[PDB]
Amino acid sequence: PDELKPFPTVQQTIFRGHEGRVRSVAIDPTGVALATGGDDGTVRVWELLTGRQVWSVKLNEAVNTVRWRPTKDTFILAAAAGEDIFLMIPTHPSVTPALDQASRDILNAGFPPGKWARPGTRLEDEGVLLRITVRSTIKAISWHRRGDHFATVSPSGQRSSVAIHTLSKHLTQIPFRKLNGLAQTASFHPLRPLFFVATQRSIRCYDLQKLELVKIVQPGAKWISSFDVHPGGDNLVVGSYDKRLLWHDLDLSNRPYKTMRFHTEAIRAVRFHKGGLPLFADASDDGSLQIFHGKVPNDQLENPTIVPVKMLKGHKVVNKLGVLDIDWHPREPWCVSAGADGTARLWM
Amino acid sequence: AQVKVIFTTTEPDLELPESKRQLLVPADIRRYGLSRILNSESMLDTGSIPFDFLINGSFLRSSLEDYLTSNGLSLETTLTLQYVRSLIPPVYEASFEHDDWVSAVDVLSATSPAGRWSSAANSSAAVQPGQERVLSASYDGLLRIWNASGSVIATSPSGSHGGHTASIKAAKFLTSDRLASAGMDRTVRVWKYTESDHFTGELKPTLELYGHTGSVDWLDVDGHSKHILTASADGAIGFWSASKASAPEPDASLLPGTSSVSTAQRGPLGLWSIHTAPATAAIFDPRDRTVAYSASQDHTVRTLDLTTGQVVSTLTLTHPLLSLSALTRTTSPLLAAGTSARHITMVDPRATTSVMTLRGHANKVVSLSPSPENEYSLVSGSHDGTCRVWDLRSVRPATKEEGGVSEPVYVIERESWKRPVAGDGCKVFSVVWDKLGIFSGGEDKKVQVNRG
Ligand SMILES: [Cl-]
Ligand SMILES: [Cl-]
Repeated sequence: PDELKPFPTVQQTIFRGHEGRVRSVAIDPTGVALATGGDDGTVRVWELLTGRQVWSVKLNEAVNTVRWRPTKDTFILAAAAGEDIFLMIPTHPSVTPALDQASRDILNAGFPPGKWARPGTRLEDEGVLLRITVRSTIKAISWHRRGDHFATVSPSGQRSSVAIHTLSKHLTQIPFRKLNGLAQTASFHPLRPLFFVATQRSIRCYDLQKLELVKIVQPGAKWISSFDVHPGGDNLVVGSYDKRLLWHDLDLSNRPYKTMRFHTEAIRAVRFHKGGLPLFADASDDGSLQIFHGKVPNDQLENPTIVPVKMLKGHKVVNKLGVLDIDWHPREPWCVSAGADGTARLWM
Repeated sequence: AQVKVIFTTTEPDLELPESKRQLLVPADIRRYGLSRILNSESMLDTGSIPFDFLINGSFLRSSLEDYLTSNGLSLETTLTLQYVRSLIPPVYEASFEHDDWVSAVDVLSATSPAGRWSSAANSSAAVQPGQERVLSASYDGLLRIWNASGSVIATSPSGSHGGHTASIKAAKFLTSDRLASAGMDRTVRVWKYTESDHFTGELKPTLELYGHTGSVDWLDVDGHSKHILTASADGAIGFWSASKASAPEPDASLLPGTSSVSTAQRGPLGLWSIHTAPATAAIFDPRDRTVAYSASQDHTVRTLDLTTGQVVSTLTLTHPLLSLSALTRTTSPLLAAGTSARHITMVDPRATTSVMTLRGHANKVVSLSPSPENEYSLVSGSHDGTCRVWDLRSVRPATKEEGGVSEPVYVIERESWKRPVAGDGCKVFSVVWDKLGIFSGGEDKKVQVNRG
């Protein structure tokens, strides 16, 4: 292209040793490490470039999501396994006695919609300092930018489905209880203190200030698989089992600005590239990730520009399923995908 | 139908003073004929030397007037022909089998840096043509001293016994007596190495150096002025003393607080965070020992004065840099930068435009090393499971993406295994080029030896 560039093109690295599909991938806040939750029930931490596995732990029965505490002050990893949330401190070169102590004092500070307890004996020996139990199995986990608040979504959870957790008081609460249907997943706003909750039909947006609805947006899909919010906050992107991907401009309208079908199979994951670059990718049940370039001029008066830059293949479709997750490197334009191969793959 | 020709050369010890003058038969004339002409008693009086030829920066693989025919160039005009010593192909010879991934490889030889350092002033032994050693660092957490014949003389101490507490990312020979390594334990360890009459050695750690918070991914040494510098994932470059004699006291908040025996724990005599992203490479300047070059993922190569903490220059490239190496070539060097973008950028730190780009690697270039003989040449090694040999005298104008470009002269594959997608199983972590030559360790758990 003329200038679009970077974009991921080829797969430079493969992460192996997960038996069974890899459910999730999360890149370190400082971008030197990769986290992968397994269907084997193991959380693994890897050196990003080499593909070396520097750490693993068996929580146990599958790990659905892994997310880092989005602060470089900590190095704290969060996992969702069955009904428990595990806050842990991976053994890493990046973890010194100082940083270890710091994160330990972040987790230990603050010593039932959720039940906070020490996982006990063997688990705390391996660096897992916390377990939070809710009453229905947890699909999604999201962090707030400052890293004190984190939300967990449990689709079958009836109305305790969307839960917001404060790490300070060890406080689980279930606000704005009130929805139109089953909650798939949730997200915090990048700038303002807002909150997004995606159901199967629609994506509702609440203000944590007044604890009530601000704006409801309709993607126009039969079932929402997932979504993600732009760093600017003014735009987001939705994706579905309807094979279609929808760009939503929240300034211009509450129904999608653009619709794209690049896939013959369901889209299981969608992620913007946080931290400055006009890249976003979506993952499909065919082994392909589709990489788009898109740009918000953040002075408004003009519409965002969307073009697909790539289709990344090489994930093997294994037992009916394709790529289950994506995550972006913080600075560099590298992405990492979690497929049903039992592998994670690095793309540059 | 004859054609006149003029030889030119960058080779230091081979030149025809007036005799650049010749008229030649261009009939079935190729590399061969011309090479046997240069070797003739009338010209270089070498007589055995394989040569290759570059017209305007391009190898001649074809017949000379088929060359001037294709380009449409007239018959009678003269073709100025650069001639270079043709690289003797480094085919496969030996393999040293490890238990885990090989992170680092270095060679102790008479012409190797540590050999030249140990030869002078002694306090060490100048290595004999018989006795060469090959150091290998592994993700085991184990250093290994190897025979030239490929046997293990000695292995570094275990675990609790004072060895590394994690994987070893990098290692080098500072002298035949002393060697240095670094790893995921954030420590830089300095080792004393002695060898028995019968062949078994001992590696006793002399020094544990804690300056870093992060993995130490790169290590470079100077055996003369007894100094180490390290590139770490914290975005910092450490500068260290390998002697217990002069070392600063460690921070003590970086210390572990196993414990079989105690070796002196010391800090860096300098540490500098000059990088936004993890620092991938740190090297001494080939000539001035007080100047260093840093490479990082922040796209920067930084010229760094070791005297002060100062950074005297900064050079920004288009992609994150995973490796760096200096070639002599002029009292300042020419840097080579291995990239995440699969290229190798040739960079002049002197007072930014790139001289040329080395293209054709399929993955991240994690290691580099200059040729021991003709130094317009260099070897690279990369996560695609290959080591590629380049000649900088070979150059072509860029096409779709810009300048000037050099394609590889030779390609060294992994004999352990089509070439597997990405780096699967084959990744090359480290390459060193000696006159024993081209030792390459990596993910396939072996050190491969290639020479002619
Ligand atoms: Cl495969
Ligand atoms: Cl190739």
